[PDB]
Amino acid sequence: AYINRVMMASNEQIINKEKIREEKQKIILDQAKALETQYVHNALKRNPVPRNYNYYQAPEKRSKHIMPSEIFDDGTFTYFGFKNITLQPAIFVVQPDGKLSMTDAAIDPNMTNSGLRWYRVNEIAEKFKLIKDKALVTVINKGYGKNPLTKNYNIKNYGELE
Amino acid sequence: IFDDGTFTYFGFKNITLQPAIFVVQPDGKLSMTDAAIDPNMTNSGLRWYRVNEIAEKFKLIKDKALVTVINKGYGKNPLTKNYNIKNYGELE
Repeated sequence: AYINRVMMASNEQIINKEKIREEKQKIILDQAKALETQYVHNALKRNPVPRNYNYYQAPEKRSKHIMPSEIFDDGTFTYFGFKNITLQPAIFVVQPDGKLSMTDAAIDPNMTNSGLRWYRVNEIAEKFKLIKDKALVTVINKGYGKNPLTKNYNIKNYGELE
Repeated sequence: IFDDGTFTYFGFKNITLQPAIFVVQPDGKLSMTDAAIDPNMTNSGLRWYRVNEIAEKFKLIKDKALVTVINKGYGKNPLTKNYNIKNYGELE
C-alpha cells in the first residue's frame, strides 16, 4: 500500500487553481470585450445633435405632394423631414455654377422625430432641389457656413482609427 | 497655408470642399502634382492637405470656382540641402 503516490498525484491542484485563474481572466477579458462593443455599438448610431435650423423653401407649382416639412442639419449631414402623405423626391445639390449634382442619400430609420420620414443627405450646401418630373421645390440654406464643426473623422465624436 | 521648404501645407475648413490643386508652370500653364490629405496634422482644427512642390502660384480649381494662391515668400527661406523630410535620414 503506497498512498504516497496519491499524494504526489496532488500536483494538479496547482493546475486546478491556475486554470481557475486563467478562466476568471478569460471571463473578465471577454466581459470587457462585450461591454466595450456594447458601448461602441450603442454610441455609434445614437442621434445627431442639430446644428442650425435656418432653412427656407420655395415650391414652384403644385409641389404640395413633394414639400419637405422639418429640415435641419448637423454640420455634416442634412436631415429632411417629410410627412407620409407626401411622396419621395429626387434630392439634388445645386453646384455653385447653377448646375445639379446627384448625391448619395438614405432614409434614416433611426430618427422618428415628430412622426416624420427622415431622409438624410451627405452634404452641406446652400441650395437643394427636390425634383420630381414637373413638381419641384428649392430649399435655401440661409444658415450656410454659420456653424460648422472644427474638424472630426466620425459622425459622433468618439471615433476610432487604425 | 504655410510650407516647410519642401512641402506646402494647405489648411481647409470642413465646410469647404476639396479643390483640385495645381501648380502654375512659369509659362503660365498648369501642372497636376501629387498630393494627399495629411492625417497627422490637425493644427487649429483644420483639414490639412500637402502638396509636394514649392512654387509661386497655386491654382485651386473646381469647375467654375477657383482661387489663386500667390507665394510672396518664394525662395526667401529654402533649405540648404537634405534627403529625407526630417533631418535624421538614412541611406544605403
